Amino acid sequence: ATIHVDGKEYEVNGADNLLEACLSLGLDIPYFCWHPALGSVGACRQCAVKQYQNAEDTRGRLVMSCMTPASDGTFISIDDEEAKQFRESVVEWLMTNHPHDCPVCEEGGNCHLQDMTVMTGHSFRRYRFTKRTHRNQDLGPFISHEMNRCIACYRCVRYYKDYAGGTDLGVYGAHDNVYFGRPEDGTLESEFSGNLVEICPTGVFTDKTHSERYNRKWDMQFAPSICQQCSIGCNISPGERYGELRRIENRYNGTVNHYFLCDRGRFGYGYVNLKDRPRQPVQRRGDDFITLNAEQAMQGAADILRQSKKVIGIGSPRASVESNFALRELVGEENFYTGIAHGEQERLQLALKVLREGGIYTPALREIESYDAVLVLGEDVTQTGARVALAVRQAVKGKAREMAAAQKVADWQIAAILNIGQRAKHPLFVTNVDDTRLDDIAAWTYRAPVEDQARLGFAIAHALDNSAPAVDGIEPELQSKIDVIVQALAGAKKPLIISGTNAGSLEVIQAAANVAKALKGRGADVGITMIARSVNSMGLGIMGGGSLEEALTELETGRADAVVVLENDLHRHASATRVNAALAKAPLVMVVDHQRTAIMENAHLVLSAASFAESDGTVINNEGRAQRFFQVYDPAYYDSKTVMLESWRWLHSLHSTLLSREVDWTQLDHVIDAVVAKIPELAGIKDAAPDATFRIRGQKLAREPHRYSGRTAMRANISVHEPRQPQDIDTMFTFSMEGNNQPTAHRSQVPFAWAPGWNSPQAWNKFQDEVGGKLRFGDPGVRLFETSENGLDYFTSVPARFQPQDGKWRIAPYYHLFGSDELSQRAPVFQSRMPQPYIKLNPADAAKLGVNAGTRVSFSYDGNTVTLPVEIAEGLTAGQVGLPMGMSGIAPVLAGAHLEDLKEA
Amino acid sequence: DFLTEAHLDLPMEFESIGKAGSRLGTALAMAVDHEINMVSLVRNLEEFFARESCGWCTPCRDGLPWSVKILRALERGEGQPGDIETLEQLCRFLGPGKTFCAHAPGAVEPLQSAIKYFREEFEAGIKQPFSNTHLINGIQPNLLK
Amino acid sequence: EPAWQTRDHLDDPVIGELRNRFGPDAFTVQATRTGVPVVWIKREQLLEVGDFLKKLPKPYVMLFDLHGMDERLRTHREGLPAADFSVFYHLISIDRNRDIMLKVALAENDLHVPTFTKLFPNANWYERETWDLFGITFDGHPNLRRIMMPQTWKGHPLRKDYPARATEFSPFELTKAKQDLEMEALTFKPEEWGMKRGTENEDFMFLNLGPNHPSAHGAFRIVLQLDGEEIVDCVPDIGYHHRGAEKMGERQSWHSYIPYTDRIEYLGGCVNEMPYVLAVEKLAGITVPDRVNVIRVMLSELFRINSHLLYISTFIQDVGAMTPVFFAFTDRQKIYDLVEAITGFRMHPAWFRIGGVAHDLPRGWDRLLREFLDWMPKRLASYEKAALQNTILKGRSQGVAAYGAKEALEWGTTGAGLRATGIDFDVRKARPYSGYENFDFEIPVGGGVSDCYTRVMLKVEELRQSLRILEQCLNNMPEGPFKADHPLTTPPPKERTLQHIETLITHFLQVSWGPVMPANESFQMIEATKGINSYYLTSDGSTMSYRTRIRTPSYAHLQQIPAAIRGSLVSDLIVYLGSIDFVMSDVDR
Ligand SMILES: CCCCCCCCCCC1=C(C)C(=O)C(OC)=C(OC)C1=O
Ligand code: SF4
Ligand code: SF4
Ligand code: SF4
Ligand code: SF4
Ligand code: FES
Ligand SMILES: [Ca+2]
Repeated sequence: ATIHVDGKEYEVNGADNLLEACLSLGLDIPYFCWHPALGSVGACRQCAVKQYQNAEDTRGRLVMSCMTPASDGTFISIDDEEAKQFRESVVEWLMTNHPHDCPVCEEGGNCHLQDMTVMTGHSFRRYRFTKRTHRNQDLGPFISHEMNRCIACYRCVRYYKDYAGGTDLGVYGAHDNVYFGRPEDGTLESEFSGNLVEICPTGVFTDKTHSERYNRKWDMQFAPSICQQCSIGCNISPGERYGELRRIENRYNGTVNHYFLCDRGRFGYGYVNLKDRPRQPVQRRGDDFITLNAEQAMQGAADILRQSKKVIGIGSPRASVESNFALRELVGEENFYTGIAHGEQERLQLALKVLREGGIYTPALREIESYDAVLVLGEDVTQTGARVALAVRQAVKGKAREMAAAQKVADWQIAAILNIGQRAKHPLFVTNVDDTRLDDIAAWTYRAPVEDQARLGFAIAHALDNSAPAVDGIEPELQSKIDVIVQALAGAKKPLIISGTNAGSLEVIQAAANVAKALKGRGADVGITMIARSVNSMGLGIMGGGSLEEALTELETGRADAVVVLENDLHRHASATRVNAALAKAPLVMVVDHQRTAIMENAHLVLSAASFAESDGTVINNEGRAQRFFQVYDPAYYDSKTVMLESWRWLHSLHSTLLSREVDWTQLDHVIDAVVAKIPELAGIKDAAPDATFRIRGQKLAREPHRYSGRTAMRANISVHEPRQPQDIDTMFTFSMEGNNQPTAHRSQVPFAWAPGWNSPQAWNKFQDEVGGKLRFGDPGVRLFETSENGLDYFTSVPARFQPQDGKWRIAPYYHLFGSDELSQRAPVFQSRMPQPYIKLNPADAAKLGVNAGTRVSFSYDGNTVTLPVEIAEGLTAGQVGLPMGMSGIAPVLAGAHLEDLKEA
Repeated sequence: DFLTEAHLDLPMEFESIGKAGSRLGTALAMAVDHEINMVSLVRNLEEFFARESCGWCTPCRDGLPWSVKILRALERGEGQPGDIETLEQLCRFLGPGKTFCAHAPGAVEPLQSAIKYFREEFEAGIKQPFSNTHLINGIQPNLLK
Repeated sequence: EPAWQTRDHLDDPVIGELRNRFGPDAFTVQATRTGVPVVWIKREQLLEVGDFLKKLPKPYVMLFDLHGMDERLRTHREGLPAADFSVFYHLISIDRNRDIMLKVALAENDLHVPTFTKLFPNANWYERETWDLFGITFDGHPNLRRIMMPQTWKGHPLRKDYPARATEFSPFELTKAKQDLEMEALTFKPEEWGMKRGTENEDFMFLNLGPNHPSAHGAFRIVLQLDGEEIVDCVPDIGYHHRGAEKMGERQSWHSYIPYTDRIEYLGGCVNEMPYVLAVEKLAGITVPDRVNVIRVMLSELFRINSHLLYISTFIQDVGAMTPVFFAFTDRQKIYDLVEAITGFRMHPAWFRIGGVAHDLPRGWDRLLREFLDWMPKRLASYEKAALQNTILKGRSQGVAAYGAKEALEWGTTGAGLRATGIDFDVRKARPYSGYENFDFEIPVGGGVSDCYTRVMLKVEELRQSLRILEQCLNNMPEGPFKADHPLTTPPPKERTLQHIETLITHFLQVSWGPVMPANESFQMIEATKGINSYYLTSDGSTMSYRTRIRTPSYAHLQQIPAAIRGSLVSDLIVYLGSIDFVMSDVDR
C-alpha cells in the first residue's frame, strides 16, 4: 500500500495499521498500549496523528495510528501542531498522578514512559493538585510491584491473560482507581510472568532478582548469549556489573523467542553469582588442597595423564559443542563417553534420527504458532520446554484468528478477534501421566502411563494410515476419543506433533514418529518437535559417544586409570553410589567444572571452568539450530587471582601440553574449524556467527552502552592505576563501549537494544526490518540439518498395556519449571519458588497402603531408603508413584524405573 | 450543551438544536434558574462524569478529574490564572474522536457551553495568583516571563 | 522566523555565480543550520572553484578552516553525495561579510585530494593535520608529515574505527628502548626540511626554542637555524599539547562536553564556552532570552579582560620589565573574585548550559562588579604610563615582526593582528551573536602595519572597550529567567526538577543518556580573546556529537610565524612570541 506521511510517499503493507507501518519506516510516533505481539486496543490514546482523505485537505481528523489501517491513499501528519499538542496533553494527563519516583525506580533509564515524556517534549507541570496513590501487593520472589507508577495502559493484563493464558492477573477498580494485579497476595503462578517487567512500560512490575543488586542500563555490560536452562535455546542478553551477572534481558530473535522468555530462563541465572564456584585450578595432595595457576595445572595434569595407560572422557549435555569436542579430541574417539545414561542416549538418538532422517520438517519456535492441530505425546511441555507451550497457546488461538480474518477483520484488531472467536479454538490433545498446565486450552487430556500414551499414539497412527502397525486391546470409549483425535488431525492443514525424551520412554517417540509419518502420507503439512532435556543435548547426540554406564564399567574394571569429567555432576544420569565407587577406585579424576558439584571430593584435580556468562561457545537447541553464545565479562578484571577459562581452552591447552609439552591457549575460531574439519554433521556451526575478524566499518561491536560510567573509579579500591580493558580475541565483540551498536549495522548478533530517544525494550523496533517481524539482516543461528528427501519406516514395536505389578511401583516423572534443571535449582532465588519434594500417589494406592495426604513414606532405590511426604494425585494412574525429577536426590534417570519397599515410615 | 433564553424559541429537532451548538439528546430538558451558580452546577456535572468513567482510555480517565479539581478550586474561590484556559484545552482535547467512546465529549459539552455563555462566573472564582512550586532554600528559581 | 532554521542558502549571489560559471549540474547544495552556504563539489573541480572564489569582484580572500570528516558511520545523509570520507574548506569574504563551505567527497580507497596550499598558503598545517588524523593524502603537498602525533605513530586517530580512550590501549610503559626510539623520533632532522645545515664560511646553529623555554607559551618547540644571532629559517614544531578534544567530542554527550570546551583556550573560559553552546542551541532550536545573553556577554567580557591582562603582562615581561605582571595578576584576582562569586570556579567555570547558564546571579554580584570597574582604569593607565610608553619597550616592539593586510589574509590571521593591519572585521559587529547589538562599543583598528606594539595597544583598547561593555551591562541587566523554556534546555531548572515529575524525567534522561539533538549540521563563529573561535558540530541524531571541529586562531598565527620572522634576530622572535597572544591548548586542541 501507498501512504503519505508529512508529504513524503511511503510503500507500506496494507494489512498493518498505521503505527507499525510508520515505526517500521523509522518514523517516531509515541505509543504505550500497543505491542507488536499483543495487538491494538486503542487505550492510551498516545499514538494520535492527523489524517486527511485527500491530498488537498486542511482540517483533517485526529486518529489513532494503532487503530487505523495503512490503506492506500491515506495522508497522515505526525508532526502537525494539533497532533503534537494532543500527544503532549496525553503525556501530561499521565503525568498528573505519576509519583516523583524516578531516582528510586528500577525502570529509570530503561523506562518507556520516560522516553515518551521526553519525545513529546513535555517538561513543564501546570497540575497543582494531589496525586492518587495505591497500595502494593506481594507477587512472589520474582516480580516486585509498585502500583503508583501505572499509567493504565492494560499491556500487563492483555499479555498475561490473552497471550500467556494466566488466570491470577486482572484489572480491578473504577474510573481512575484502576488496579492491576492479583485479587489477593501470592505468587504469580504463570510460567511466563517474568515478561511483565518488559511488557510494562513503567516501573510497576520490576525484576526483584535484579532489584536486589540493582544497576542502571547504561552501567550494564551486555552480551548476546543463549539460555542454558533447557533445550529450547532462547536468545538472551545477560548484563553484568562489578563482576557479577546482574540481569537477563530478552534478546530479540524473530525466529526463536521473539519477545518472551520463561521464568526459569529469566530468574534461574543466580548460579553464576554463587560464591562456592571454583575460581582457580585446585589440586588435592592427600588432605591438602593447593591452588595452582594455569601453567602449573597444565604441566601437572599432562604429567599424570602421560603417566597413565588409558584416559577416558565423560562429557555433558550442559557443556558447549567446542568443550565436548575438545574433550573428545583430548581423550580420543573411542575413549569419549557422553555423560547421559544409556536410556537417555537411546531416546536422544531416536529423537535426532526422527528429526534429521524422518522426512518431516521440524518447525522453528515462531513457526509453531501457525500450526492448526497440536498433539503432545508424553511431553510435559510447560515444565520442560515452556516457551513451546506458549507458542502452542498461540497456535490454539489461531482458530479465532482465522475466523475473524474470514469476516474482513484486520489482524491487529485483537479485541475484535477475541470477540468473534469467543471460545472456539484449534484442537489440542495432550497426553501425560497427570494433568498439565495446557489443560485449560487442550481439546483433550490423556492421563495414563507412558506405555498407554505410546499405545494411544500407535492407535492414532494406525487409524490415520492402515499400513501403520495396529494395537489390539483398546477400550471403546478410548476408541471414540482416538477417532475424535484422528478426525481432528486429519482435517487439519498444518498438524503439529510434539514429543521428547523427558517422557522416559522410547515408544512414545516411536508413536509420535509414526503419527507424523501417517500424517505426511496423507499429504499434510505435518511438523514434528522433539523437546530434549539440556541446552546442548542435541549437539552431544550428534557428536555421540558411549553412555555413562560404559565409562563407569571402564573405570570399575580398571581399564581406565584416568577420567576427565567435563561439567557433569554424574549423579543426575547414574546412581550416586556406583559413581562414587567408580571415581574413588580410579587413581586420577580430573573435573572441569564451574559449579561446586559433589564429585569434587574424589577429584584429584579440579579445573575452574567458565559458565555461559564467562565463556564463548556454540549450543544446539532442540530443533537443530546451532547458536553461538558470547562471553559477557572477563572474570579476572576485578578479581586478579581468578584463573577461570573456557572449558575448550582448558582441554585444548591440556592436549597441547600432553603432546608437545607446551601450553597453548587457542582461539575460538580454531576450535570451531577443528569441529567442522573433524565432524561433518556439525559443519553448520561455522556459520552460526562470524569470526573474530568481523568488523562493522572497521570497528568491533560494543558490549556496553556509550554512557558506561565509573571507568576510572570501578577498580580504584584495588589500584588507582586503571588497567587496560580486557581484550576479546575469541569474538568480534569488545569489552568496552569503543565499538558499534547501531540499529542499522550489518550484523545479526545484537548485544542489547538502544536507540536515541528509545531507552526501553521498545528500542528493538529500530533493530528489525519490520516491527514484530524478523531481525534486520537476518536472525542469528543457522539450522544444522535440512529435511530429508525420504523418511523412516513405521516402528512396529508396539508396547504392551501397563499392568500394575504388586510390590513394584513404576516411577512417573513430574517435571517442574523451577526445580528440574541442574543449574537453575542452585540459584538462591529459586529456593522460595521450588515446590517441596512430594511423592504423588493414587487415592486407591494410598488407601491400600494406609497413607493419607501429608504423612511421610520411605522407599529404597539402590540402597537409599529416602523418605518423602505424600501428595494425593487423582489423575495419576494406579500402580505408579509420582516423583519430582531433578530435585535433591531424585535424578531424572529415575523416570520409568521401579520402586521396591514403599512403606509408611 | 447549555443554551440560553434566546434559544428557547427553537424547535426540538436534531438538526435544529444541532445547528445552534447543542444536541437534542433525549429531549428531556432541564432548566437552570438565576439562583443556581453555574460553576457549582458544572462542578457537579463533571464530578458525575469523572466518577462514572470506565477507566479504559487516558483523556477521560485522567483529564475529567483535572477539570473536577479546577472547578472545585473555582467554587471555593481558590482559582489560579490559566485554569479557564486549561478547561478550554480540556474541552478541545476531549472532543469526538479523541477518546475511545463518546462518554467524554458529552462530559465536556456542558463545560465549554458554560464557559462560552457564562464566562464571568468562572472568572470570578480566580482570586489567588498562580503557584505550582514552593521555595527550595539554596536554589534560585527560574523566573519565566 | 528564527535564526536557527535550516536554510538552503540559494539566495546567496555566490551560489548564482557558481551556477553561471560551472553550470547547474556541477555541485550540490546542502541545507544546514550553519548559516553558511554548503556546496558539495567534485574533487576534479576543487582548484577551479577555489580560483573562481579567489578571483571574484569581492573575493573570498581567507581560508578559515580546512579539515576532514569520517562519514562511514553517518546514518542520516539524505540529500548528500555518497562518501566514506569528506574534506571541508571554510572560506571567508570580508568584503561581502560572507562565508562559504566547500565539501569534497572521497571513497575509502581513493583518499587523495589536490593540495590547497598554492591558493592559500595557510593550508599547509591544515592538510598535515588532516593527513595525520584522517589519513587523507594531499597530492602536491610539499612536506606531508604528522603534525599532532609523533612520527612513530600507527593509525589515524580521528577515524571512527580508532579507539578513543587510553584504557583501550596498553598503559603507557616508558622503557629505555622506547625512550631512545621516541628521542630519535623527536630529534630534528634538517635534511628532511631542506635546511642545508652549512655554509662555506661558517656552520649554521640549530637551536631548540622550546618545549622548556620561558619564551614558549606551552609545550611546543621552534627549531631555529641561525647564523650568529640571525634567524635563517624556522620550523615551529607543534603537536606536543594534543589532548584529542575533537575525538573527545565524539566521546561525550552534548551536555558533558562543556568542561572540555572550557579547556580549549584555558585563558578564555566562558569565551570558549559560548560558541559551543550557541551551536548546540542552533542544533536544538533554542532561542535564549535577553537575560541569558546579557549574563553570557558579562562573563565573556570579564574573561576577555582577564586574558588581555595576562597577555599584556606577559608581553611586558618578555620585553624585560618584570614588575607589572604582579599588578596585572592582582587585577586578575579581582576578576577571579567576581567569577568565583558567580560561577563557583576560577579559571575553567563550565557555567554555560544548553539554553542558558547553570545558576542565576547570586545576590550581590553588582557590588563586586562595581568594585572591579572602580579598581581597573587607574591600574590600566598606570601600566600604560609605566611600561607601554617606555622607549626601550617601544624599541623592542615597534617595527618588530611587521606584516600588512595581505599577509594577514593569506595566513588566516584574525583578532588583533588583522585589525592592526587596518581591516575592520570583528565578529561581534559583522555577525553579531548573543545580543551584542544592544551594547555601544568601538572596534579599534590599526594603521596598516601589524607590529608587536600595534597588536599590544589594540588589545589595550579592546580591554577598555570591554570595560565599557561591562559598565553598560552592569547599569542595564534584565530581570528574567536564566534558562530557556525549551524542552531541550539541559539541564532543566533545579527546583522544578526537585518537585515536578515531568522536569525530573527530563533531567533524568538529559544527564544520563544525554539530550537527543536531531541530525543536523551547525556552526558558530565568535570573536575569542585571541582571535576567532569557531565550533562546527555534526549531529547524527544521537545524544553524542558525530563530529566536533574546533577552529582556533593561534593555529593560524603559529603557522604565520615563519613568514613574519625570517631574517630577523632571536630577540625579535621573543617579542613576536610574547605579542601574538597564543596558548598551546588553543593550537593543538
Ligand atoms: C616569577 C615571577 C612571575 C612570573 C609570572 C609568569 C606569568 C606567565 C608568563 C607567560 C607564560 C605562559 C602563560 C606559559 O604558558 C608558558 O609556558 C609554559 C611560559 O613559559 C614558561 C610563559 O612564560
Ligand atoms: S515508571 Fe518511569 S516515569 Fe515512572 S517513576 Fe519509574 S522511571 Fe520514572
Ligand atoms: S501495570 Fe504497567 S502494563 Fe499494566 S496497565 Fe499499568 S503501566 Fe500498563
Ligand atoms: S524455554 Fe528453555 S531456553 Fe527458553 S528461557 Fe525457558 S529455560 Fe531458557
Ligand atoms: S471516554 Fe469512554 S472508553 Fe474512555 S475512559 Fe471514558 S468511559 Fe471509558
Ligand atoms: S498505541 Fe494507539 S492508543 Fe495506545
Ligand atoms: Ca573469551
